Amino acid sequence: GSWNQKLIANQFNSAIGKIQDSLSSTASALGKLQDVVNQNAQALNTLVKQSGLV
Repeated sequence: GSWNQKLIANQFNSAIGKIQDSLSSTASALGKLQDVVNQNAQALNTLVKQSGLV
């Protein structure tokens, strides 16, 4: 078998690992962002409860 081909199969794992790591960081970042929306939405709701139609 070609030496390059042999390297490529091993290589495929490296790319996948880097991709997952890259994606992995972003997911956490997105999760943090979701919390930030919750606080803003929650604050308005809390205000509405104190004084609002419903």
